[PDB]
Amino acid sequence: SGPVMYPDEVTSLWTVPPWNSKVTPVEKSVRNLTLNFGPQHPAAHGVLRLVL
Amino acid sequence: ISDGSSRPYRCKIKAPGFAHLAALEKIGKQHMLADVVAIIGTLDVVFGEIDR
Amino acid sequence: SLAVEKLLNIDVPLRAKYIRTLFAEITRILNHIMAVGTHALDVGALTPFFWL
Amino acid sequence: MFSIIFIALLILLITTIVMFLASILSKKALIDREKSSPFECGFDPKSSSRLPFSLRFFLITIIFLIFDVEIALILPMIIIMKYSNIMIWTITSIIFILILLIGLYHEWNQGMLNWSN
Amino acid sequence: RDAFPNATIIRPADIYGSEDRFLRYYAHIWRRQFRSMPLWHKGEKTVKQPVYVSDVAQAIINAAKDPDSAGRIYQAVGPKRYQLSELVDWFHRLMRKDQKRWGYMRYDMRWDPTFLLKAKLNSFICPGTPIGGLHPARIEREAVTDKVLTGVPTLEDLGVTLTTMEQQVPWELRPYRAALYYDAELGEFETPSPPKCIEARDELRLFA
Amino acid sequence: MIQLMLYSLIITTSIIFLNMIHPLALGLTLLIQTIFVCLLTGLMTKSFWYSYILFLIFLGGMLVLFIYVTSLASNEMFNLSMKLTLFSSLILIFMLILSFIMDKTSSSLFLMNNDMQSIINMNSYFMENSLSLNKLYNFPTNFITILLMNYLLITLIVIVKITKLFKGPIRMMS
Amino acid sequence: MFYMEFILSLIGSLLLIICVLVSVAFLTLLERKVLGYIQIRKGPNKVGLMGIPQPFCDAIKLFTKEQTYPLLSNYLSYYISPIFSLFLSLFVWMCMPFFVKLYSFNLGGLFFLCCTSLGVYTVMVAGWSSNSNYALLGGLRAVAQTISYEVSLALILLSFIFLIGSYNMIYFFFYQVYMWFLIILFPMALVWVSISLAETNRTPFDFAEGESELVSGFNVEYSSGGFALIFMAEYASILFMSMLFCVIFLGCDVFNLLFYMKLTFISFVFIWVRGTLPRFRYDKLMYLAWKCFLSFSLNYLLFFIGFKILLFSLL
Ligand SMILES: COC1=C(OC)C(=O)C(C/C=C(\C)CC/C=C(\C)CC/C=C(\C)CC/C=C(\C)CC/C=C(/C)CC/C=C(\C)CC/C=C(\C)CC/C=C(\C)CC/C=C(\C)CCC=C(C)C)=C(C)C1=O
Ligand SMILES: CCCCCCCCCCCCCCCCCC(=O)OC[C@H](COP(=O)(O)OCCN)OC(=O)CCCCCCCCCCCCCCCCC
Ligand SMILES: CCCCCCCCCC(=O)OC[C@H](COP(=O)(O)OCCC(C)C)OC(=O)CCCCCCC
Ligand SMILES: CCCCCCCCCCCC
Ligand SMILES: CCCCCCCCCCCC
Repeated sequence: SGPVMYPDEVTSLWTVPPWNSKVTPVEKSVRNLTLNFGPQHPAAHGVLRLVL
Repeated sequence: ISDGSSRPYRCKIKAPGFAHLAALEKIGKQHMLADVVAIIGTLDVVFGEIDR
Repeated sequence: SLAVEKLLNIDVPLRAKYIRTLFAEITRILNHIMAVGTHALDVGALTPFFWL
Repeated sequence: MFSIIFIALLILLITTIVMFLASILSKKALIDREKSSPFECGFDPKSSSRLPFSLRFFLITIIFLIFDVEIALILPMIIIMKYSNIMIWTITSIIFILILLIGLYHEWNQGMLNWSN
Repeated sequence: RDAFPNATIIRPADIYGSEDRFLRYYAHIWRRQFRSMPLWHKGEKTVKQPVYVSDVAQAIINAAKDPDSAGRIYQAVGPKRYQLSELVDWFHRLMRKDQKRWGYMRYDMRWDPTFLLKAKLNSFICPGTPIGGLHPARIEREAVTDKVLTGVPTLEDLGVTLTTMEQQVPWELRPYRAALYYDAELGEFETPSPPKCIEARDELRLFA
Repeated sequence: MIQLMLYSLIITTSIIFLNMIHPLALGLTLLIQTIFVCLLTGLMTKSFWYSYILFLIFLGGMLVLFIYVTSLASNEMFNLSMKLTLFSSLILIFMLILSFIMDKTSSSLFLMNNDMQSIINMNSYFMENSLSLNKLYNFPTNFITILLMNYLLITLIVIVKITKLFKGPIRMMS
Repeated sequence: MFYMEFILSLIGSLLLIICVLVSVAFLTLLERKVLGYIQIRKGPNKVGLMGIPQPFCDAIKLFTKEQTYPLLSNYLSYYISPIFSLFLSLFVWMCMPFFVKLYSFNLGGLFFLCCTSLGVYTVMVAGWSSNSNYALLGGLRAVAQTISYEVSLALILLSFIFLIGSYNMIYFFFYQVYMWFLIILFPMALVWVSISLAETNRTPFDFAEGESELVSGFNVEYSSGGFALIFMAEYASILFMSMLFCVIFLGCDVFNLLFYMKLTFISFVFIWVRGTLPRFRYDKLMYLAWKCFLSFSLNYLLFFIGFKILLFSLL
């Protein structure tokens, strides 16, 4: 029932692989790029700061 | 609104572009950056009346 | 002026009404030319900006 | 090709002399703390531009690489028409362009030429 | 002092600030040679007491407002004394230019005949200010040791407080930091240790 | 003389390429490597076709690889080392000296150029890339070209299958 | 090889480089004058006599203003990229078909494609090394632009080559002795004009240097010489594709002044498209150069394959 037949010192800290062969990837948090259309931008009409 | 004196007690200016820039968050979402630039123009919004 | 005239319960004459209407639509053309030129610069058309 | 090497080195030399002459004759003012900062439309950046960038056209780039090495096999047959069997040349050329049209129209049908989104 | 009989003479040491010559001289490319730092006697035998520029300016303000400061000489030094090797090592620790990653090393300038010829060429071929403030007068200005005279009042007599380098120079060497392109996290770069300050007995043991 | 110079430059850029941790240093090093390799390959053939083809190939490939640099390992520190600069400079000046003091007839390539071929060769008087590229479209090996068209179509099908476009864009920590 | 050749090749190449650089300056003057006259307003008129030394005003100022030493940038890669941009934009001009033997470019189309691919490499290196978000966005827009137009530019070139039978552009002169190729290749006169604006990063495809979508594109951190060499590199690319429109579609003769009048006219067309049409999105550029231009190029390549087999049997 171990990960291997004969657990060594390094090997015995492992866990059993899942009986289902499929391991779904986890959903990790993503930090997107913070770009501001600041005031100097001509599309921002002079005094608008869009923190996109 | 006036208290009967020579000066107005309080004058509030309803910006036409205030609600447009408020709904910019939903209108401009899931679009391109160039699509955001055109949308900002489509709402007409000089920020003197918005900022008051 | 309509706010202060509604508070003062006074009425404007017909000539002042037509002057206000005429210059309000002249003012409308000016805002739209501003909107068309601003949207043309934001989209990329350099020419109708100057042409209007 | 040996002359092209020498004239490419001369153009590189002339452009480096032009850039060094632009640097020497430039106005030498003292460097301010916030002069050197990245622009970011007049405000603080909140993030470096070395932050990872999202790629929505990865399939289009690899299809571009595949189509470019497909370009590398079309360029011979300008010369090969006058010196080969006409039947074999036409079977290869029309079959090449029709296979490219099948592949491009099939990926247009699947919508794989649209950006991921 | 002969011509104007009551003049508030202020004697400053090397002055550190923004747009200065002291930090900008060490931070410049033309002073170092192939990512190595040449210093006189490896910086060990030169002891300096630098002063911050707003301290000197506020001393000038307090000397202008006080009429009792006329006809006096005021020493303008910082609160603590350092030697030049510890100062340069602390500057390159603040600049994220360590021994291993950047290749910064300190060697004696007296065995280097290239650097003096480079300084003379930089003073000769420049029509205006030399590049990086590199000239033999700057070499003699950094070579001399900052010595105060007893009985001559310091800036504490003028009522101004003194700014330690540990309050300003970590901010002041922020644009001169190496590898500013790297989007570092909080624990990526360790805050360097403050430099050691030389005492009186260590200074008399060093100068003996 | 130019061939030995290209030998020395390729050796020095290969030493530089073996020592660079950062992907953009590898990209610029293999840019100058494919420039020098394209010139050297040209020296061997009568015509200059395959150098041009290899340059379009290796500029169409790393154009994509920079987008993957900016999407994955965009933030990584450059580390200049004085030892590598001194080693590359000393080896480069040593090989230019060794190439200058060398007999260039012995070090030249034995592969025949367009002018190294004799006058009696009537096949040399044709258009310069005709008989070299002929067998792509001739009868014995057109079927290999057919196999390459089908192989590129199967390659594109594989790329579409294992890059699922509907799973979203790719970045670090997606 | 005779010694005098090398000397005259060097002299002609250097004279060509100098004349292309001064023609870049007067091309900026031509764009600033007719592009004003695209609208109602005038061009530069006050400075000098009638605005003729105005590029000299623009060149004296940019060679004297303070060089930017940016903070977060890689300066050792930021300083070198406009030099290489101008180097390839002047190095591509050695491909010009001279009736004298300037250079015996038997593979001029492949040389043009190599320098075309390398110029956008200098653009995308200059975009990354500025360490600004708008500069990286302009650089990635330039990479998406060249990935859009590269295979379309190659296949369209092959169709013209088929009408020639060789890769030497002086053979364009012998096949255009009776008429120009604008009669046959009018849909790719439109398509090659579309590609040549995407090659030179010009309006309607101006995503690498955007003034409204981005702030100056990848030129946001470049000033006083870096911007100057980037700008001359772009305008020398404009002059080169105006020349290539005159070579392929019009008469390839170079001993007539009508050729250079036509080159000035195609440069005026390059200014004229910028002053009329709005900019695209590069989403629509990628959907255009992959589904319309590439399909039309493959289809009309099939048409030219069949026409060249039909013509070869008749000869
Ligand atoms: C409604 O809400 C809004 C607001 O609120 C009210 C706002 O406020 C705003 C903000 C708006 C404003 C404040 C004003 C509105 C803005 C505009 C109207 C801008 C739009 C107009 C333009 C962009 C101009 C039109 C474009 C033109 C004319 C194109 C050309 C422009 C240039 C800049 C090109 C000039 C650059 C040059 C020439 C570079 C110089 C380089 C050279 C000359 C190099 C050449 C060298 C040579 C010739 C010689 C060299 C030779 C050499 C080296 C070798 C010689 C050697 C020898 C030996 C001889 C907005 C948008 C808004 O919506
Ligand atoms: C295909 C890919 C190929 C890739 C490989 C290409 C390799 C090319 C060769 C590379 C050589 C690199 C040498 C680098 C030396 C300078 C290093 C450096 O970084 O210098 C910094 C200096 C100022 O920059 P700094 O203050 O550090 O600001 C950055 C802060 N973030 O920066 C500067 O001062 C800017 C540089 C100025 C240089 C001036 C040189 C002196 C003048 C020379 C003579 C000019 C003569 C002109 C007139 C001639 C007339 C005939
Ligand atoms: C700094 C180099 C920038 C990159 C240049 C790329 C050129 C095209 C690629 C190539 O291999 O072209 C083969 C061509 C082969 O020449 P061609 O076949 O074009 O012409 C024959 C040549 C005298 C008949 C026309 O060579 C070059 O373009 C020379 C490049 C010189 C590089 C100098 C620096 C090392
Ligand atoms: C590029 C080589 C620069 C060498 C600079 C001097 C190094 C001296 C080392 C003395 C022993 C630590
Ligand atoms: C440009 C080279 C400078 C070298 C400086 C270090 C010299 C070390 C050896 C000194 C022997 C007296």
